[PDB]
Amino acid sequence: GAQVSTQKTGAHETSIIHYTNINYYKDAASNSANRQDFTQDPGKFTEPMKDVMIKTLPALN
Amino acid sequence: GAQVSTQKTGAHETSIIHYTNINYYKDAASNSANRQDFTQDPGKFTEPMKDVMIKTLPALN
Amino acid sequence: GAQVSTQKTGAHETSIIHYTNINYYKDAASNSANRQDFTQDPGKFTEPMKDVMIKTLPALN
Amino acid sequence: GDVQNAVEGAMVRVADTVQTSATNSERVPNLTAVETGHTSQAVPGDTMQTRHVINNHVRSESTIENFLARSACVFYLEYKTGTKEDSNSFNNWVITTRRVAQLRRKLEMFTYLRFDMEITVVITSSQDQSTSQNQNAPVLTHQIMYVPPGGPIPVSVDDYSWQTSTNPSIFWTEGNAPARMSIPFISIGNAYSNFYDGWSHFSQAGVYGFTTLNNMGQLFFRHVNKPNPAAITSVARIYFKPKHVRAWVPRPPRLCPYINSTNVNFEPKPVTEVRTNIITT
Amino acid sequence: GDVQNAVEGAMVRVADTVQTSATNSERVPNLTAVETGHTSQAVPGDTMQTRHVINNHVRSESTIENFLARSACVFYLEYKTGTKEDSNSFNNWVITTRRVAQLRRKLEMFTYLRFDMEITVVITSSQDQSTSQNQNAPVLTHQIMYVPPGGPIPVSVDDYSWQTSTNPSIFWTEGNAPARMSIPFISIGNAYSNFYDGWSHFSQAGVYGFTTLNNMGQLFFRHVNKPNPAAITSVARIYFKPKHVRAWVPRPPRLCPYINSTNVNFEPKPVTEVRTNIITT
Amino acid sequence: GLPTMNTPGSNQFLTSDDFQSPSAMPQFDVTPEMHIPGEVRNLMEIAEVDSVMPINNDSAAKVSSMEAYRVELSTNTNAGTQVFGFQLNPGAESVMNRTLMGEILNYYAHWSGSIKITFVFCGSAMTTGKFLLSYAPPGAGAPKTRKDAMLGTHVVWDVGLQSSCVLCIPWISQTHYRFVEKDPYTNAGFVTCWYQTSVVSPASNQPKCYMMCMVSACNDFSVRMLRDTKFIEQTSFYQ
Amino acid sequence: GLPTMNTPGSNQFLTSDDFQSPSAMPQFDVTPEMHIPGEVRNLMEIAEVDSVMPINNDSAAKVSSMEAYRVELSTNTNAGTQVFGFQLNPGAESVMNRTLMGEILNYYAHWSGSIKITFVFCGSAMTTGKFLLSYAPPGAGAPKTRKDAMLGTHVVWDVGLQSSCVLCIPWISQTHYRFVEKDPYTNAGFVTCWYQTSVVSPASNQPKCYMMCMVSACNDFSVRMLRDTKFIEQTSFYQ
Amino acid sequence: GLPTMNTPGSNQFLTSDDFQSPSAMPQFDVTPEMHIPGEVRNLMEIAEVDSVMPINNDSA
Amino acid sequence: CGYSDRVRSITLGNSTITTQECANVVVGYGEWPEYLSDNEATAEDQPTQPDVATCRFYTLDSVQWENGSPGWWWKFPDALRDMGLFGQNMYYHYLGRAGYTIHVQCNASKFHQGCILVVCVPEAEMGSAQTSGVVNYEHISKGEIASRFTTTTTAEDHGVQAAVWNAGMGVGVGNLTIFPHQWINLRTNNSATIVMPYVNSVPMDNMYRHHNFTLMIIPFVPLDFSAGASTYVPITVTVAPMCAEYNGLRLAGHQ
Amino acid sequence: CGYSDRVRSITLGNSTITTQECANVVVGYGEWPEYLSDNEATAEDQPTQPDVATCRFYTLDSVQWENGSPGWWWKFPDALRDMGLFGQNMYYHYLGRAGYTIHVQCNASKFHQGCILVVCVPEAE
Ligand SMILES: CCCCCCCCCCCCCCCC(=O)O
Ligand SMILES: CCCCCCCCCCCCCCCC(=O)O
Repeated sequence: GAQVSTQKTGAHETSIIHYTNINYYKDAASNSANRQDFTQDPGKFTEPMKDVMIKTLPALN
Repeated sequence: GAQVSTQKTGAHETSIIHYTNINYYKDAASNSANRQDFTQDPGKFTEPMKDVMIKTLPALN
Repeated sequence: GAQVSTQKTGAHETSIIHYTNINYYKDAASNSANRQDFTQDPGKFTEPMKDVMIKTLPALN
Repeated sequence: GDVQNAVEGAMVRVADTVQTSATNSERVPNLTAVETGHTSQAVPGDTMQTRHVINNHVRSESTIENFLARSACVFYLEYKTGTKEDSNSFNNWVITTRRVAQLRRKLEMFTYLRFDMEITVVITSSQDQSTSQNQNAPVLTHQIMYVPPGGPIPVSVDDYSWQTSTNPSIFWTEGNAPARMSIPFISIGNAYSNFYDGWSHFSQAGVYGFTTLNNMGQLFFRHVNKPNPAAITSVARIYFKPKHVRAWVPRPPRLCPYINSTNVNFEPKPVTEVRTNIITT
Repeated sequence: GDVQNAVEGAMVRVADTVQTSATNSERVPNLTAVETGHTSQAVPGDTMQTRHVINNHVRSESTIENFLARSACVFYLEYKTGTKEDSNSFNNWVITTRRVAQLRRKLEMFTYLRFDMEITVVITSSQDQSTSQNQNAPVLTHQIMYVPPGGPIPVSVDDYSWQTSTNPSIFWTEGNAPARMSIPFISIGNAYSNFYDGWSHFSQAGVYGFTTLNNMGQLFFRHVNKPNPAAITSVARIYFKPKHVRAWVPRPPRLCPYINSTNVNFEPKPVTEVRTNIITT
Repeated sequence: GLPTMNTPGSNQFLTSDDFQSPSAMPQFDVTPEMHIPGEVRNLMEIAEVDSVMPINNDSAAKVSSMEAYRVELSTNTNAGTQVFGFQLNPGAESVMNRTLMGEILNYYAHWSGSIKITFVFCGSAMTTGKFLLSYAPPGAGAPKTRKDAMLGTHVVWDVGLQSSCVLCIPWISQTHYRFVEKDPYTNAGFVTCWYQTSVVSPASNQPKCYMMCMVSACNDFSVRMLRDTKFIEQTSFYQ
Repeated sequence: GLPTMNTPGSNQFLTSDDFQSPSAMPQFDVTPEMHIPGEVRNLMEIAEVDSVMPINNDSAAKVSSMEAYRVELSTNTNAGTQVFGFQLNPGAESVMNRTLMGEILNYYAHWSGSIKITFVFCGSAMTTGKFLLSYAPPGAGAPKTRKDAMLGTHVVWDVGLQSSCVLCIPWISQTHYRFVEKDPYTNAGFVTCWYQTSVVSPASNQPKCYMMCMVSACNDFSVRMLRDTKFIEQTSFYQ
Repeated sequence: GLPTMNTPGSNQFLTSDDFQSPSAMPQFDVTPEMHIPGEVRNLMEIAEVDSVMPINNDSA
Repeated sequence: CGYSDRVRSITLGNSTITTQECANVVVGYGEWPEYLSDNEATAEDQPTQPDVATCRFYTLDSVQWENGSPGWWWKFPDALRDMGLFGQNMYYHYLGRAGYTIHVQCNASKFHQGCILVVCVPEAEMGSAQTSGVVNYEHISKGEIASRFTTTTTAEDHGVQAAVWNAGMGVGVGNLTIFPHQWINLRTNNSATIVMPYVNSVPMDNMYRHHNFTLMIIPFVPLDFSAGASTYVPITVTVAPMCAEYNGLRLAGHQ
Repeated sequence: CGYSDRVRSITLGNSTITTQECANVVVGYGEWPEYLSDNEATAEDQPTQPDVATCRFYTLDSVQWENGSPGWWWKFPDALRDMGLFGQNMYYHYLGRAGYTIHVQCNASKFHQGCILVVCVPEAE
């Protein structure tokens, strides 16, 4: 039971190349590093507010 | 004829990752250790009684 | 997910032999050299003209 | 999703710049009050006329995984080929990550850290000078034995302990690719704690600091071969690579040099390097 | 299509010759005016009666890829097994491609060049003569460390720098197949520039030439082993292979010998070799 | 059986590699996950937070004290007087060198993005003033007068009830990435601050007051080519 | 043919590995299975069985005899007198060290679960008494009076026709696992026993009698991190 | 496990070979492509351009 | 509307603080404190939750801000150990869990200037003045009395290194802002409110041994005013526990 | 709403002026400046329009207001003749047309008094 996934490739002038991975061990610890996952969320640090602040309005009014 | 089975992985905050195994030898002895099987039954040791004992009732009555 | 493609072979007296390739790495950089691609276009160098020149007509007329 | 499933990924790209024009509005997008503890969300289009730009840049070497997952040297240990009468014929190392400066500084940027680890170990040997230093010797095997907390400890190079009936060991012959193991997560908490502010005793005493929580056993190293007619010194360099990392609560980077590996003691240093004047080209 | 997809190809063949007959026409296909800057498109059938020929020749060793993609030696560096007191116990090389004559000439045929690269390195060791040159020594591991621009630099064979917490390193034991890495594209521009006509300073001064753009870090080389009772000299030969190449703007080949590797300086040479007379059999 | 050959690159340990390897304890039971508030998963989340810059930096005395952070403003100063100046080049310029953004940057050799400097006036509540915040692109040296500065990209901050105005310095560069290390080829121009009018105060009030400057990375920013820092070293193992 | 490269970790024997390997006798005929009563298939099945604790343990004399197991009770003892006390910490506390549960534990570095101590009164059949069985959580030291003990988790066992009352010691811990080895960071509190009233006897009967204490692991229990024991050693091969 | 044998030609570096090999920086972000006028992709495109011959060549 | 965003009323228990100048309220890491779930429980015994009796605003001691003063810190939950029934529950229970509303109060007239950083640092492990020495309890906390920073590097034996600019823990003070913080800049607001949730690596812990976080108040711009315009301006720190629950009951004590 | 009519932000080119005390903005004679139409053209040659490069806030010199001082005047477009690329285009071209946003800035504390007339007089001979 192989898994297929897309390789990192840059942009091009105005695509998809796959690679194959199979796990050979019984413990999830033995698996390769998870280097693909670029999700983020600055929210928790950059705006830890209770009341929402609208950018265009004055901060204190 | 490959076999697919699930790897040991811990719990998560509120899954399944497979691995592949194929045997290459003609004798069952050559196979990998059977490390996954967590079945048990304390019964034979903890209560080797003839008459069933109900926990909530007095032992001798 | 294997890829199949045709090998370089010469002409014959009056065919197709395939080979198999699978990528094993997560970065497109790790892939084999792209040695098959024989496309070309002399146009840009050999005739960098604005007005089309017809071979059979005199160059200046 | 799962961070131990490495074939499952995600994709996102850096934000684009949308074209803007001149305004003479009644809205101020670049006035804010720092006091709030709120970081301004100004973008270039708010104070200039910008063109339309498309960015295809992607943050991809600033992921926590990619940042931490490279094999750092944590310690090297030395041991000669000897007899039972020697007390350098084997050696041991109490596992810690605070000995080296570089890796320590990286880890200490997060308060709580949860990861699996790949341990690789490069053992190099050298001939010691002697009268009989042109003696012939065959290849040397080395044994690395992990002793978990509260297990038997070797008192010599040769005693029962080395039998290893349930202790993980690696036997590695020279002239082969470096020995490598993967270790799962192993804390009794829910994450490794790089900082502990507290005491080991409920009477507010004993040991202050991180020391109290760390306890990870020790690595005992020896030569398997019987001694040759001259000593050979070996030095094992231990490499650690944190993979499948998850990190919580970011902290300021270290500024002052470290002094000890059992406490956070420091002596105060200047904030930043001096410059010539407050106006400088 | 994509030049990093190597299983996708294309096919084309050399043009055929179509049969022609005698003419007495009013069209001249072999008169043209060179002045235009237009190359004539005359084909043999325009000035001879030719037979019908089918060509199955294919241009296939004159593709840019096939031309450039062979591993060239770019530099070799030498270093002895020493102590901290020696200043030849380690060595380093500032990365450049201008040291060798052959590969340089090939690259310089294109103004702009974009490629990924396979770096292979062959390290060979030799015993230095000494009184104790029949001393026994076990196998030697070597460490190659890449230091990107503006990183820490080793001052001795043994210092913190060699810990390599985020610097790529290769540990290679002797008697194994040569060490090999692949490197992606790495410029801050959109192609490597083999020629830069311009200045480093806006006042039309400083450094003239290509030097200004090149900056690629350095390779530090050392032995990992502690010294034996006699020195061993090692020489590492670095091989580079450009794969996935794309090339823009062809230039005339070099004619004059190179003199320096930081500028294009030359002293004028004859255009071509002299021959006996203007009529020669 | 199956045959099979080695290729160059066999039996060599590469630091940045990524392969599977056997476990050392088969079927270990990992401790179940819990929550824990505040989770980073990308260093840029840190870089986007406001650190305070130590602009004042003229001598060792003030550099080993709180003085470093507060830029001194004074009343009755002629209009068009430079408050301060320094060339922009984070991670190699002393001013931003050891701030949060700076520290993150020094693990990389290439940066790109836009920077936003939030100027907060921490004077009296009865004092007023207007300042011209200028950013001149490179290729002509730093401005020497208010007029020179005026020609560049600038915001005129009128101090009032809203304490702070942010100068968003836009990315204008030939190349897609600059070096973090100082290099003559890539420069990022000069950020200067000038009195647009003057600081005016009422009767009984302090003449001198102070402003402070926050710095952070905008929402489009990125870094490439991971490398070791130069701000820490040792000569032996810690004990 | 097929090419193919080695990676770090080739040609190294790891003790805890798990790979296939060729047989030494092809097609050997294994002897057919039969039944055999009583099959363990998990060590916890053993840990759940009641062993008897040697609480009495004051001197070598009684420790090399049957005396060790019997805790002496006596008639006409004032109420609120401590019968015995020891801190809970199995596999490092002498009292439970060499019992069945203890022995199993010493092959592991981490335990978790709840323990149940079954107190059986083996006195006369005409004697009566009531005892307070207390378990104090850690963080305040062992109780010093019946009142101190009372505040903790406790069962009042009234002796009667049913010989034995079981004190189920519940798991209350910060962490999901404690160390088996003694460590200051994790402690498990103090189990103490006190006279709730007194032992009363009739006319012609012995004044002194004895109780005995069983210990076992409850139905939720687990162990992690397999390791060597310290209770056996040799200096040479046995012959 | 899987067995497996070497053949002649193992552990030898050949200059003109072509194999995959691990990257030295995982997940590096390559700079996006732009255009650039004038692209060769085959040396014959160069050979088809007119150079001028130095026929006169009788003496240094 | 008739609302203004400068007036705020926080009522918790039988205690209400009002403020007429403030700038919003920082909820630490976006998460509001709440009770432990049954998926993250480890303890088996039934928790007590005293609700209203132990949640309410405890006004701790107030220190005077002066021109030369360098800063102050307090350590939580340690500081609250003498505060009413919170103190008592903490004294009789092995395990405790709770979040906290930190509300720092200060005020001045229009003719004063000065700006204080108010920051809640989780897990602040601190150095020692003697770098071969080891700090002991009495120089880490004085209970509900503020521990002062110093602006002179030298200090007594078992002194904690507390030179302002390195925050007493070897990091540049200017970067402390990464943790939940506000600023009381005299001219705009006059109070800070940080709702700090429980952050630890383990679900509940012992309240004496572990110190969850340190409240640091550092004056970045010194207090200044012109002659004859008052000279005494105190800073009062008021804190309220939220969602406090305790497991493991036994006799009172430390050891 | 959250708006106040005392705060205003004018962004033009790469130059933004903010002000937190103002009273509206006077659009001269009700008409907003705009480009010449093809019904009012006289010149036949194609105009250049430098847009962003020549539209942006040029801060001219600032004089000090004192108790005795009587007043000041500046003449436009003459005043702008040394201001950047505006100056250059004006120097190399026979004909020019443009409107202007005049923004006068001044400030004081509450314990000052005084009142200035700011007026744009067309064709002041
Ligand atoms: C031969 C077998 C070897 C097994 C080695 C087991 C090593 C355990 C490693 C524990 C790493 C702990 C990392 C702690 C990080 C931190 O909090 O600073
Ligand atoms: C051990 C890790 C080694 C990593 C080596 C990184 C080498 C970077 C190589 C850059 C090649 C640049 C080619 C420039 C071509 C040119 O313009 O002349």
